[PDB]
Amino acid sequence: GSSHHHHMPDNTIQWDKDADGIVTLTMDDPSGSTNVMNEAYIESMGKAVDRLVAEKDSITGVVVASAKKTFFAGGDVKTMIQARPEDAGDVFNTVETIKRQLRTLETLGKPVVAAINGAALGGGLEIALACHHRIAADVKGSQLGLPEVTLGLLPGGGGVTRTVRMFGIQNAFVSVLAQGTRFKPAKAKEIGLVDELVATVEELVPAAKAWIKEELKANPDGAGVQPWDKKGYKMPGGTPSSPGLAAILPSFPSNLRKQLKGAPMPAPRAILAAAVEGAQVDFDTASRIESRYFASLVTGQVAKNMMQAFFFDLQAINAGGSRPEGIGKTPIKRIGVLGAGMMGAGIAYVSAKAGYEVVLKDVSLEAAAKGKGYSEKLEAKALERGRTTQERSDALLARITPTADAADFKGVDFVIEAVFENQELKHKVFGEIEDIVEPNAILGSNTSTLPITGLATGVKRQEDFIGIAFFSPVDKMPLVEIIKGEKTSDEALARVFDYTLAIGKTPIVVNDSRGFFTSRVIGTFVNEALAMLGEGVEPASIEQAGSQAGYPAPPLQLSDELNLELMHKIAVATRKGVEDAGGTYQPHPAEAVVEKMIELGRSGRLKGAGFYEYADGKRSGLWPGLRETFKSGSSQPPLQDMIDRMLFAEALETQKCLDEGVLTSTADANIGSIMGIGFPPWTGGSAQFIVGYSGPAGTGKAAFVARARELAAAYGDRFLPPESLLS
Amino acid sequence: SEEAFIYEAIRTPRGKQKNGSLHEVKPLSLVVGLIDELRKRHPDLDENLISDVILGCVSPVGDQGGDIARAAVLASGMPVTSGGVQLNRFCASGLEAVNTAAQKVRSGWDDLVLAGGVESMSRVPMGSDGGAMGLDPATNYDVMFVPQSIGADLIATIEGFSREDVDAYALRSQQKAAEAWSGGYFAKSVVPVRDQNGLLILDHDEHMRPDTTKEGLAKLKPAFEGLAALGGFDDVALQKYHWVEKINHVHTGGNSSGIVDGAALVMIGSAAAGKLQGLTPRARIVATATSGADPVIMLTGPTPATRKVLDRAGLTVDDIDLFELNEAFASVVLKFQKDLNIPDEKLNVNGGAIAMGHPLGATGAMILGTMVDELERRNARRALITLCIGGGMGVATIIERV
Amino acid sequence: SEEAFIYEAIRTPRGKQKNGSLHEVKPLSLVVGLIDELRKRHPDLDENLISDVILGCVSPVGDQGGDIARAAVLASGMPVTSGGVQLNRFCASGLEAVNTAAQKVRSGWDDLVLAGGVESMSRVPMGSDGGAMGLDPATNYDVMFVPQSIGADLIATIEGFSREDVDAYALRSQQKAAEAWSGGYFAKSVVPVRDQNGLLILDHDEHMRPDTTKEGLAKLKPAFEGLAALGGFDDVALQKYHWVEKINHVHTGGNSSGIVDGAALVMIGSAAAGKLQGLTPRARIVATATSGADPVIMLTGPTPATRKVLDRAGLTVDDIDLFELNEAFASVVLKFQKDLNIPDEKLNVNGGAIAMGHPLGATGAMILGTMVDELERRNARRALITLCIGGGMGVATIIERV
Ligand SMILES: CC(C)(COP(=O)(O)OP(=O)(O)OC[C@H]1O[C@@H](n2cnc3c(N)ncnc32)[C@H](O)[C@@H]1OP(=O)(O)O)[C@@H](O)C(=O)NCCC(=O)NCCS
Ligand SMILES: CC(C)(COP(=O)(O)OP(=O)(O)OC[C@H]1O[C@@H](n2cnc3c(N)ncnc32)[C@H](O)[C@@H]1OP(=O)(O)O)[C@@H](O)C(=O)NCCC(=O)NCCS
Repeated sequence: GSSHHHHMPDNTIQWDKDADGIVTLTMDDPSGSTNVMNEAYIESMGKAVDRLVAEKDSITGVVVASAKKTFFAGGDVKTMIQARPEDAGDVFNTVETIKRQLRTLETLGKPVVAAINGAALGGGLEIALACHHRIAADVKGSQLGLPEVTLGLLPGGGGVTRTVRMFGIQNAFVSVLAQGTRFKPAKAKEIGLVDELVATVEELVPAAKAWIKEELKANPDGAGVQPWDKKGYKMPGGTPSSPGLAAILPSFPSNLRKQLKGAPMPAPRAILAAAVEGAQVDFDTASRIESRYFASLVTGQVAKNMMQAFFFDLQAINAGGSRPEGIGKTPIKRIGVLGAGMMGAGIAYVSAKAGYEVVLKDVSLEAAAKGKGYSEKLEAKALERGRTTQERSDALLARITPTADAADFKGVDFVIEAVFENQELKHKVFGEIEDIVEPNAILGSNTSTLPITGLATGVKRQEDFIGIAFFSPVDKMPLVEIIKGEKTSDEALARVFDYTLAIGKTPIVVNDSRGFFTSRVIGTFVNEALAMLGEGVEPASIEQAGSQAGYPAPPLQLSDELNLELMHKIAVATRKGVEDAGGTYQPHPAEAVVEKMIELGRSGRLKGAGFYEYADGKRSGLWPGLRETFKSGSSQPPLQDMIDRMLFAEALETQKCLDEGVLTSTADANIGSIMGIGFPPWTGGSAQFIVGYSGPAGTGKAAFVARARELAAAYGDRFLPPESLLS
Repeated sequence: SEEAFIYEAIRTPRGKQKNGSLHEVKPLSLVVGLIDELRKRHPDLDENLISDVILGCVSPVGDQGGDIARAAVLASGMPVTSGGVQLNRFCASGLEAVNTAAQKVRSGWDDLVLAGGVESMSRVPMGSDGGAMGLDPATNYDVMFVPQSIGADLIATIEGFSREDVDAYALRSQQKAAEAWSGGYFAKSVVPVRDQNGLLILDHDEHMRPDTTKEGLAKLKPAFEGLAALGGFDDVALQKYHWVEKINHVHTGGNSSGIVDGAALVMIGSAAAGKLQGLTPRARIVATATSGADPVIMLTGPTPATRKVLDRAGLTVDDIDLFELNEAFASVVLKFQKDLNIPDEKLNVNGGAIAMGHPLGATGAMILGTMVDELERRNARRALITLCIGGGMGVATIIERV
Repeated sequence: SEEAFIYEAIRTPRGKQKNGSLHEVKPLSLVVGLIDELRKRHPDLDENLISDVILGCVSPVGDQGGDIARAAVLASGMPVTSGGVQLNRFCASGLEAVNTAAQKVRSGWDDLVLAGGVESMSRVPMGSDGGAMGLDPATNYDVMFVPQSIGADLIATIEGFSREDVDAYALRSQQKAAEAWSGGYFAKSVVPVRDQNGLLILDHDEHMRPDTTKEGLAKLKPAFEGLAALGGFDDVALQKYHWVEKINHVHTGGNSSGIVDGAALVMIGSAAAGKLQGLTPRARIVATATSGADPVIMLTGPTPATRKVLDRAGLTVDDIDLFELNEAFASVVLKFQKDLNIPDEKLNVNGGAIAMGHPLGATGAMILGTMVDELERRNARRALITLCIGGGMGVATIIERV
């Protein structure tokens, strides 16, 4: 009814008591290489906590260590994703039991030291936060934080309640909880997550026992007592009833709604609510409030979407799901880059930053120096003044050898072209070193719209030609869209798949088709907004609908960076592509809006005038002439219809890519839309959106096709669901 | 059934927030001072007939906590059977106390009731009582809390009221309030505050700046620019009002209501209680109404509340001689005027809170008695009093001169 | 004119102060939980007809500040035209909200009004709002402030109620409350409090001690002996009551009301609004009255307030079937019974605050709905509800079953 056990699993904790009376709980989950907060942990920790209370007369200190390479990494994702609202009681009881074990360990009357050897993430850090002293090994790769918000969850194992007690409402929320930021051992010591650092892992447990022997002699009265358990505790920054905090407290939910732009992501709201409500009551009552908010997220649909995408889908991508099965790992010596643009020169950055000895060449040495100049004044001018290992930029800069046409790319096993999107130019560019590089070399292409099959005809070894599409900026964008040509071998796809992982990026495999996946799907999002402007919808509403939907940038603003003249070139090329195939072309209503804007000379940010005004490299407000040009205000649909029209357009089109064979898995559709198209993370991807849709029609796939037919009956037959959805 | 009449309506002068004359006077004394004045006007008044004392107060904490209405009954030596109750409907608390008192009389279960308000903002600052709509993140996030000043700038942004438009009304309020004091319009209803020795503390509305010029108002800075930027409340308001691109911040310290101290008191009773106490009725409460509108802009409550009380009384906008809307912000009055198409000559004819200040809990009762005097001074019949309320509420009252 | 009828009357269970189940629930949630329950009973109810939400609250500060009634309207998704106002007449705030709502209906200017109260004493302790009657020395010295507990012992001293006499009533309250729960008297009106996930938080009045014995009550210590000695409040009370030699301190934790959390809500409207919304009237508000008595003993207000509402309705003590006086202290009920000579069988028939607790702002509305159920359960007609108030006030209400 009220214990350390949840109502026959394997034991995951090893007991060890020395002659001094110090107990060392070594966490070592046998089924797995990492300690996970699963059912085996709950029963094992329950037994160990019961034993700490039973032997409390012969125990003087506790040391919580780990036997894995890391410390402890979160909870069992496969169980939490199955939690339905009917299981709210079981979820509540489980996290109550976990916290009750930590609370007993915390109020044991004895100092408990956490020996953090590796990464302590999620529930792992919560276990260390229940201790009284935390020692971390200062080694790179040991992250510390509470990343539950990234999965649509909250730190429901005391993470919210304890960090707020340690740092206050504002500091714990902004720096730790709201974003789930991860810290290095030296950085966590700076803020105060861990208390002291050791050089090596071998000196961790002996230092933990040394601190207990010193804490018992120096501070015997306050031994094993947390600050919030002592009489006279004052929360940093005050309580909600303090006049200083209560003056700025009304701005906390408004600034959160400002950062989220009104997107329907419930986790940060629940974190802030639980943190402030917990700050008004005692610790145990605060812990219980945290449990009810946690149960509210896990049983919700948004947390299921993000766990599906940011855990299961992303793990399947890195597991080689789309990698050709049974292909060996071929080596890689030198890399040849042909591009000095914002995206071309950035490709040479991520490759040289991993040790590859790349050779950049872009026409004469003037553009090549400008291409190499993109890494210059940025490889260390805005990077050396950073965190750690700024004196190792030599191996990351001496590798890249920028030259011009004088160099013939001698002994290069990988070519990544990144010039202007021109067919005839791309043919002869690769033909300059077709027989000069290594006999077995990849011929990549960073194309966005041109079919990769036709580009392969410009080289003899077409089996090694393949599309390798990056995203600007290459140093900050993690998605790489690999486009498979008609004659692209699986060995080439495997070599490019392994390259993207060594870079640190996330690959997706795409078959050669019109617009591929990212460009084709993002076009329907932009086209839907332009169509609404032509219908008479206020431009301010269209931008707000895009922001509140979850997109990182509103669509009309995005239509200025993606130049309207470049959008018109895609429209005329798709027309000539389907008419020369025999069929008839049906223009999208967004085309007439584009043709009007280019007629007024407002082509976008490049010229300095588009849907917004621009002056001195800064974006101003919307152009006042839009309201009279497109009769803004004559059409006032519901804001949720504007949001759904933009979300369903990308949802129906990503389904067609799966039907047409452009994508081979919904994991590519979900991760590809999140990391390349800017699809809202709370949806879990453009494919997860159809199975996790929720609205006035209901929830699931049946409610999606019902809402789709409702949008189709009011905004055009393009919103009719495909036959693959079985309507 | 039984009609409700106003027999007396008095108030104190309004002392300003910074270096104010009333800062040394505790809020209870302001109410007791008005009770003593009501005793001077009717010494033969049998105070045992008074069954209730209803005071509105927006920050009922500290000096204003613990049911200050009951504290005023006991401190003033009123009979122990005179009740005493504090209420809070934000900025309309003063008028809500009047309406409740009139409705208690109209039910026949109460004969003679004292109603009013009190607010010492220099001693008990606004927001001292807390609240969930602002301090509780779950409800703040759900209701989309936006301060009243941000909603006032959004009203000017939506309706197209420029900085010069709101500063123009602000100048007019200073002028009409200055002409009202010079003409002796307020000599009979403003009761000078005195100390326990009888020495004068304050006898005039010291927040007024009678020498205000249109050029001097244009030199003032928008007092709510940093509130909207650092608080992100502009982004919140524009998520609800998505068709508005940017909020034009036009309200400053010269076109917004003043933060002042003050109290007001009205005496309401049935016709039977008036003749039994020898009291002559000054005006009759025609009808009261409570409505509301969107809480994000918060300040558009008076419009549906005014229409409802007009329908209850079976009247139109043309049937009312004087309109009195509290001048919380300039754009609120300009928007209320545009909503119902009211001539500028019959709207806040003696100036309002922009010049004389806005003592939250007392303002509703102050402007009510202000209209009682103007109906008798002009020999007009009907007047409508309404105020904008936090959370998007609205309260309106129609009175008829007797 | 228009009669006022009670259509619904619900309340939450009362959670105790120490290790209470409702300590984790903010006061706003208790009111929203009752609003949601009223929605379940009438899904076709047009909430736009609701013109007011009147909640009594004695400590309107922190979680209960900023007009919590309006916060409940917005947080529960009620229409923005539904008003929202907080009032404070101390311990009678819950019943005063009901009376005001009934009087608003009886004036014809309001059709359907929601009335109730809310008090989370475990989160917002009594006296957190301050007040002049206690914290201002001039008025404390003049009014001769004496805490309510000292006045309760003085009532037992004057009337000769012994320690065994008050402990006898305390035992009876535990018994009648235990029999009321076991008999299912409260199953239809006590709405269990649940969290946002639907999990149960509290479904019963956890302050009750059903296994109370007369021997166990005699073992308790007078909880107000140190208050009277260190505070000198006994000397103050005996200066006003000079013929009393010494105050007999008889009230302890077993014969005084409990400090608990809770909320209550009642729906009042005219007969026209009931037929228009398909609502069946449960009882009719016959008459309301507000009186008072000496504020030093403070707790003798119910007697003149009860006589006044009996004269207003033209009735006698014999015309009422059920008397419900809040059990603030045992001697208050014994004194009220001796004043009007009421049989013990018809006085607080289902137990009271001594067993189930006394949530200040909500108690008046809780015991009102308690009497609505007993009138329909017993098929009786009339019931009288009254409470003792701080400052010596008194409020009484008579209801008739329909
Ligand atoms: C608008 C507000 C912030 C101004 O506060 P403030 O800065 O203390 O106001 P002050 O008038 O004392 O100062 C403002 C400046 O404008 C000037 N000013 C104000 N009115 C002026 C006038 N008519 N002519 C010339 N100057 C004027 C002042 O002299 C001052 O300039 P200074 O500082 O150089 O002397 C404040 O009055 C307010 O918030 N209003 C209340 C509105 C409200 O929220 N009420 C309802 C609460 S529920
Ligand atoms: C009287 C009062 C001071 C008691 O507070 P308290 O000491 O916290 O009350 P508790 O009942 O928790 O504790 C009192 C003791 O009596 C015991 N007790 C109470 N009722 C009992 C019963 N029926 N049978 C047996 N023991 C009982 C308790 O168990 C406790 O003994 P313990 O401490 O050994 O456990 C408090 O209830 C009070 O002030 N009442 C409110 C009255 C009031 O002022 N209200 C209006 C405000 S405007």
